[PDB]
Amino acid sequence: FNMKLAINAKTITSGLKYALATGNWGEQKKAMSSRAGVSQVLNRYTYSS
Amino acid sequence: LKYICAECSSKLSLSRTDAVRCKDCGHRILLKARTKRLVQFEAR
Amino acid sequence: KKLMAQIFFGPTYYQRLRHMVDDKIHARARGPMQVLTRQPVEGRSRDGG
Amino acid sequence: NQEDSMIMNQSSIDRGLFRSLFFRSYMDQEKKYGMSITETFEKPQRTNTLRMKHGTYDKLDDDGLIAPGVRVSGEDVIIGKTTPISPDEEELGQRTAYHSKRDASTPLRSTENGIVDQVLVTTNQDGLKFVKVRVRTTKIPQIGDKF
Amino acid sequence: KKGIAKEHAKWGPAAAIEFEYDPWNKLKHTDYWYEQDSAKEWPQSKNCEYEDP
Amino acid sequence: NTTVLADEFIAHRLGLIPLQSMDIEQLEYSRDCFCEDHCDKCSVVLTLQAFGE
Amino acid sequence: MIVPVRCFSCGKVVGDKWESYLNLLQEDELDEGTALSRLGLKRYCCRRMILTHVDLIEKFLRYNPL
Amino acid sequence: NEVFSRPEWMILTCLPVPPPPVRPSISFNESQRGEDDLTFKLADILKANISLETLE
Amino acid sequence: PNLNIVLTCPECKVYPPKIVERFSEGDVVCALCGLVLSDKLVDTRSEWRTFNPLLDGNNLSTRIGKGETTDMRFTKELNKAQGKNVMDKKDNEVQAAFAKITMLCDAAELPKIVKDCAKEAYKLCHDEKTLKGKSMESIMAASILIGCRRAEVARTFKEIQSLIHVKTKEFGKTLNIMKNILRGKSQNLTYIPRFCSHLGLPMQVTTSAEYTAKKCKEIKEIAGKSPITIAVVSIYLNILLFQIPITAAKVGQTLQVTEGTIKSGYKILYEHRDKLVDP
Amino acid sequence: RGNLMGKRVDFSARTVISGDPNLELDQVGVPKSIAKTLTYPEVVTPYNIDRLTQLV
Amino acid sequence: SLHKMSMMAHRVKVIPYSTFRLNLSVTSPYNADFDGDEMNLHVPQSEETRAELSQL
Ligand SMILES: [Zn+2]
Ligand SMILES: [Zn+2]
Ligand SMILES: [Zn+2]
Ligand SMILES: [Zn+2]
Repeated sequence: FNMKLAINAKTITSGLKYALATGNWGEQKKAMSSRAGVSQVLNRYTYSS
Repeated sequence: LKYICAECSSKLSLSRTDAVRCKDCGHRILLKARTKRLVQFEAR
Repeated sequence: KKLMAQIFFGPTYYQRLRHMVDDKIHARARGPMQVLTRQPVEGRSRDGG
Repeated sequence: NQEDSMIMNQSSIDRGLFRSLFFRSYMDQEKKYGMSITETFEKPQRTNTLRMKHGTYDKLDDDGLIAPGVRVSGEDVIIGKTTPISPDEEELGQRTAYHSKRDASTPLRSTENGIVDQVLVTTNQDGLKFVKVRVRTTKIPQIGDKF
Repeated sequence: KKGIAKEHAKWGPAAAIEFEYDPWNKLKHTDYWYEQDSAKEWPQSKNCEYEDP
Repeated sequence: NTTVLADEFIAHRLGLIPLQSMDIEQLEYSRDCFCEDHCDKCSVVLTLQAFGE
Repeated sequence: MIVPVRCFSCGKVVGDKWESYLNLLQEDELDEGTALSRLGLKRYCCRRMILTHVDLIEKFLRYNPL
Repeated sequence: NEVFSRPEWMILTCLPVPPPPVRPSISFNESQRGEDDLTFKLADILKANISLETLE
Repeated sequence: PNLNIVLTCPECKVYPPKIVERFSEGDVVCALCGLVLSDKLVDTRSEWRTFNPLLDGNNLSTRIGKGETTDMRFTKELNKAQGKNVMDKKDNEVQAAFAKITMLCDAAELPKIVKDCAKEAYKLCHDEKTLKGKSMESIMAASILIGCRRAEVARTFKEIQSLIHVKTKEFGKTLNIMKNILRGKSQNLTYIPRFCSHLGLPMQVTTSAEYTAKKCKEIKEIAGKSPITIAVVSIYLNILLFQIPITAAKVGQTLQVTEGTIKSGYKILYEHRDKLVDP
Repeated sequence: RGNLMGKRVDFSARTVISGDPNLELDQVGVPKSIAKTLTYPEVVTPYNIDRLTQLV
Repeated sequence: SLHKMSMMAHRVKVIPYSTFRLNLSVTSPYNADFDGDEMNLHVPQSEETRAELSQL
C-alpha cells in the first residue's frame, strides 16, 4: 500500500507537467481528442502586451 | 575572489566545496564576479 | 528661403517596433549544404539560402 | 517618405532619441551519458580537441567560462565543452592527442557583438553543472528600422 | 578630444537658432492658408513693428 | 561599475556634458597630432569617483 | 531612468533642472505650467521632456544588490 | 508491355533496398547517431522475414 | 584495405596538413597554401538543432499506441494485433526490467541520471549463470543501488529494503557479484543532508555535522558496526550543542534507529568533546 | 513540389527596401556588405588582364 | 510573384547604409509599399544568362 503510490505520484505529476509544458490536452499517449494552443508561452515584450 | 552567490559580498574564491551556501548567506545560486580586466567604451 | 505653403507641425507619440533591419539582412554565396537532399540549407541564422 | 517611409533627424538620434538595450541569453549544461562521468566546462586548448572552430578561445578562463564585462565580437566562443566518452578509446584510439575533446563549444551568434553581462552557474533539477550567460547590446536607429 | 558638430551632436554649441525676414510678407515668398482672412487667422509676428505696415 | 544604471548609459550621458572651451584653439586635433594616444597637447583627461556613502 | 541630457530637438542642457522642477512642486505648491515657465524653458521642444519624462530609476533603485 | 510490365512482375517476391544515400543516418550531432526511419522499417521487414521462415 | 581517407594538400605536403574549416562556405582549405581541398560540406549542428538506443540495445524500441486518422475500433484492432512478436526477442525482458526499474526509480523520485545508470547496470550483465534468477529483486535492487551510488547519490540499505524487501542477504550476494562483474569489465559523508532534510534544520548544523564526521573519522572509534549510527549521533551532539528540542525519543523512530545506540554514541562523545567544535 | 519544381538556390540576398528619387529605373542600390558577400566569375582575357590583376 | 512583372532586371549601383534602394516609379509593378516589405536578389553566373537577362 506504499510503494505503488509513489509511482502514482510520478504519473499524475508527469501528466500535469507534460500537459502544461506542451499544450496538448491529454495524457502521454500522442494526444487523442485534444487541443493544441492551450498553454502558450507568456508574451513579455511590453507591459500592455 | 571568484564568486558572489548573493546580496552578500562573499568573495568565495572557490576551488571546490567551500560552502557554496555561503556562510553569512543562505543562497545556493553562485553568481560570478565581474572582472577586474580593463574594459573600453566609446561615447560617440 | 520661406516655403510657400505653410505646413502642419506638432508633437506626436510614437513607439519603436522590433522588426529591425539588422536581423533581416541576409545573403549567401556557396555556403553549407543539406544532407538528405543536397541543397542549400535553411536558416537565416544558419546562413541558409 | 513616399509610401510610408520617414525622414528622421540625425541629431536627435545622436542625442539619444529612440535608443534601446538588447538582452540575449544562452543556455548550456553538462550532459551525462554514463557510467556516470559527465562533460566538462574547461578551456579547450589546441592539442585536446577535434575539429574545433576558429573562435580564438582566449576570452575564456581556467574554469571554462567567460568573464562578465568583457566585449565579444561575432565569432567568439563563450562556453567550452568536452566529450566524456569513454567508450571511444577516448585518448588512445581513432584520434591522436588531441586528448578527448570532440569539442562541443557554443559560439556566439555570428553577427551581433555585445558585452558579456551577469553570468551565473547553478545546478539543474537533478544536479549538474548548468550555465546561463547574458550579453547586452546597444541598438541605435538606422535606415531600415520600423516605427 | 576636439570634434565638431558635423559628425556628432555632442560637439555642438548651437542648441537653438532663430531666423526671420520680411515679417509682413511684402516679398510674397508665401501666401497664407486660410478660410476667412489671412490677417485675422494668423498671429502677427513679434518682429512686425520693426518695419512699417 | 556597480550601479543599476547601465554602462553605455554612463558613456553616452557622459558624452553630452558641455565643457569649458574658451581656449579651444590652443590645442589641435587628435587626428592631426604628432603624438599617439592622447598627449596633453591634443587632449585632456577626466576622472570620476562615486560612493554609496 | 534619469532625465535626458540635452533635449533631442533643440540641444539645451536639461538635467540640471530636474530636481529643481521637483521642489517647485513639493513645497511651493505651484502650478506646473508656470513652474516650467519660471524654470525658464520658453520653447516647447525643450518643454515636452521635463513635462513627460518618467523617473523609473528609483523604482529600479529600491532593490538591494550586493 | 511484356518487355516492361508483367502481371507476374506486379507481385513482390524479391525486394530491392536503397543505399544509405536515400536514408542517411542523421548522425544526431550531440553524441549519437539517431539513425533514421526507413532503416528502422527495413530492420522490421527483415526481422519478420526471418521469423516467418524459421516458423515455416 | 581500411578504405580510409586523410586530406593532404598535393602542393604543400609539409605535414599532416594544417588546414581549416570555412563552415560558412562549406569548404576546406590548405591554410598554408590557400587552395581549396573539398567543397560542399555537410551540416554538423543544425541537424542536432532540428530536434536511449544504447540502453535499449541493438534491437530498436517502439512506443506504439493509437493515432488520429483512423477509427477507435481500428485502434483497438491495432492494439490487439500489435502483440504478435513479444516472445522472439529477449528485448521483451529487457524493456520489462526497464519498465520495472522505471517504476522503482521514479517511485523513489530519483534523477534521470540514476535511472539511466541502473539501466546500464542491468544491461551490462543482463544474462549470466552468475545471475541465476534471484527473483529479479536482487538484481534490480543491486543495479539500482550501484547506479545510484556511482551517480554519487548514496541511499541507505534500510530505505532500499523498505522500498523492496530482498531479505538483506541475496541483495548482498548480488551486490558482490555485480561488484566483481564491473571490476572485471573495468560517500558516507553524503548521507547527512537527507537526514537533516527529514528533520528540517538550517545549514550550520549540516556544516558542523560534516566537520565532526570527518574529525571523528580521522582519529578513532569506528565504534558501532556500520558507523552511520555514529554519523547520526554527530547530528545528535550538534543539536545538543544547540538548543532546539529534537529529543532522541523522537529521533529514533524519525530515522528508524535505536535510541540505545543514540545514548551510547552520546556517551562515547561525552568523553570526547575536546576537538569537535570549530568556533 | 519542394525539391524539383522549386528549390533553395545560391547567390541571393534579402533585405528591406526604401524609396529613392536619385536612381533611374534600371538601377538598384545595393549595400556594400551584400556586394562583398556575393560574387560573379569572369574569364581572364587580354582585355581585362590588368583590371583583374589590380582587383586581385 | 503573380504576373509577368516582379521578376525584373536591374543594373546595380553600390550604396552604403545597408538596405535596398529603388526608384519610386517601379513600385506598383512590384506591388510593394515601404511598410517593411522585403525583396530578393538573384545574381547570374555566366555570359549567356547575363545577356538574356539584360535583353529580356
Ligand atoms: Zn550569499
Ligand atoms: Zn596629441
Ligand atoms: Zn529643445
Ligand atoms: Zn596547401
